[PDB]
Amino acid sequence: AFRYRREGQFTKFRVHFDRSGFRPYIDELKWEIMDWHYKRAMGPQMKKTLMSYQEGSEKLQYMHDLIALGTAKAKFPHATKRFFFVPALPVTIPYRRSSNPFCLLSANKTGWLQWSPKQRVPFPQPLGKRKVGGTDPQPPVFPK
Amino acid sequence: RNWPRLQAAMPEPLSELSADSVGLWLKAHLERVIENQRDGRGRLLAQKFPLKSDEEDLYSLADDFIFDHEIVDEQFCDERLSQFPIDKAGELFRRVADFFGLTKGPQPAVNDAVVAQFQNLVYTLDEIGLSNWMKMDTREIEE
Amino acid sequence: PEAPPLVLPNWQTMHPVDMEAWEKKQRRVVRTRHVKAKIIRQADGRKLAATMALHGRQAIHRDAAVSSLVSVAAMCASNSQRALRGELLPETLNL
Amino acid sequence: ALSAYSLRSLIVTYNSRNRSSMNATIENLKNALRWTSPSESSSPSSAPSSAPSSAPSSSWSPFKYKYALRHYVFEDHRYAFAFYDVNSVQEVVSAALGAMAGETCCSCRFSWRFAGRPPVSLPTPPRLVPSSRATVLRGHCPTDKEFIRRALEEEQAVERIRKKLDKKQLQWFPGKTPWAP
Amino acid sequence: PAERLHSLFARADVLAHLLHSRLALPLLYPLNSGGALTNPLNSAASPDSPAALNSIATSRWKREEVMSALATVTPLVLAATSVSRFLKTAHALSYFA
RNA sequence: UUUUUUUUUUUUUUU
Repeated sequence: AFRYRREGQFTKFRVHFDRSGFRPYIDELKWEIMDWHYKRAMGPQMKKTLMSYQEGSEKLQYMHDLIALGTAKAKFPHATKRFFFVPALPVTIPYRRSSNPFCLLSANKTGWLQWSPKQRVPFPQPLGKRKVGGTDPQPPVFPK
Repeated sequence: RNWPRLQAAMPEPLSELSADSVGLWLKAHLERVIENQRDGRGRLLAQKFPLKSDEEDLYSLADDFIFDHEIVDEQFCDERLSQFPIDKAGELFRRVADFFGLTKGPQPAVNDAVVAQFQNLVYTLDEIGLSNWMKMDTREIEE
Repeated sequence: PEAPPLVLPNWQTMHPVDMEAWEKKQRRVVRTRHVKAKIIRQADGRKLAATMALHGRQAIHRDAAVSSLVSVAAMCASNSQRALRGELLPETLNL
Repeated sequence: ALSAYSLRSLIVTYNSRNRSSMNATIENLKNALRWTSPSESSSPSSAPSSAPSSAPSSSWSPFKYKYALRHYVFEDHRYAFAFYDVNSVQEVVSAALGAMAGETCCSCRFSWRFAGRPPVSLPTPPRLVPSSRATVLRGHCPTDKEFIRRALEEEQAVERIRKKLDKKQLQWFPGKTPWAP
Repeated sequence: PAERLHSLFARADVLAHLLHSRLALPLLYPLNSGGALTNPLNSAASPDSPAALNSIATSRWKREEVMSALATVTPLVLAATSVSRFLKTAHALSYFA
């Protein structure tokens, strides 16, 4: 008699959805699939605008610090770099502020997260020759 | 040529016999093993590594003391090929060490902490691959 | 006590997470549902004792020796074997 | 009294949706051990909880008379751990939560105990005269076996009571009773 | 032989058998696939200015490694021919009628 | 169990 091979049979055909240990998955995917498109369309656009004006970019940041804190804590001489701007995007997923000390987002004190400029392992890996929907801005053309 | 040397470190009951007495039982025991060797094929030809140069082979070392009777235990094979029980390592060691040392012979009369420490050596060897050596005879590593 | 065996697992002898492939690496079925048969006590010699008790009843009205009659009383004065199943204890004692 | 409480046991459970993710948690938890102040680190016991599965059904291409079907299997994994005599709460709770990796949630279950009147009796025994007229294994729990047996029996009792009461209050259309209106 | 068996034969043997640190590691630890890449620092390895900070000598200095590996392969055979064999004797004799 | 019982069997579990 195969015992391990038949595991989970009882909770497959003789169990209710509301009377089982299985949790729903559609709820998480609802807010996850939508956020992927936001980072793709607004990703390159944000970086292009930041790099549009190479010089004189740090002047705006320096003046802003004189109004919030008054005294420039990060002040440095002309012979030292001020900072490096990193293209970040806002958070759209309504995550709950859990009390997990080992979490990566529970201790977030700002509404902006870094964006990877290059990725070698695409998350939406297709199972075949099919492409990803919404990744063809230019309309198609037929030989006619 | 070996009975006199083993007359010291042995139990009292198993020491009064002479050399000739042991030979009578040994002679008949070997014949039975060879005759019975003619689910027993998984531990006879699969584990033995032929060389063509070895004129003789050892006895009663790893796998020579089995197949004494016409039929052998069924569950015995499951504990050698499928998986060797490592949890009972300490239990077997204490049950074999007491045979040589009865606490009244040449050996000391105090032995209690040996079983506790011997168990640790078995677990440490498990990471190295001690479990693998149980299934496959220790012949490939030597050569 | 009513629980001699105390089987507790450990870290070195724990089943792997992928238990489906474990069954495929065995010659025959080993693990099985919890099925253990208990031992049922038989008469434990009480069946033979009942037959022997009837013999002493017949050896009362024979006018035998006093020494031989002492054995009849000992059997009738039992407290853990004869019990009170049949209504013969008071009848034999009265006779 | 609050100061008289003590964590009797802490059942730690896991729920992983992948085989690789569950294996990573086991290795992470083991690495956190063998590093505490006491000689022997806390070694919890293992208790697998099977592997539930689910697979709905749907008709299969549209405009067909139901000649073929396509199923979508959704497997799952579970794991449970047991604790006894958790003297250090910081070295156990932090280690369990820090061993997570990926989408692998957890569900703890605390168990406290309060002591009653401390038995204090049996003073120095009387005396007169005639009138003349260690052994700790590597991968094993350091706690005594007697304590585990006493605590284990309690867990089995609560589970039986909860199942019996839950079955009683389980009927369709809650709040409906016979010939009530 | 009472003071040399209690905690000498069943304890000291564990220390000699605790070679997992050198056995678990790869055979070529100081040399990998990326061994000829830009891994060395150009500012501290090219001009050979330092003497102890860096040392590029793991390509031909296998004599030390060869001797170290040789001493770790002999004890392994002894454990399998003394420990594994000894355990098999008890297991086989446990079902002798 | 000679003061003992007074009886049909299921599709996850004594890890």
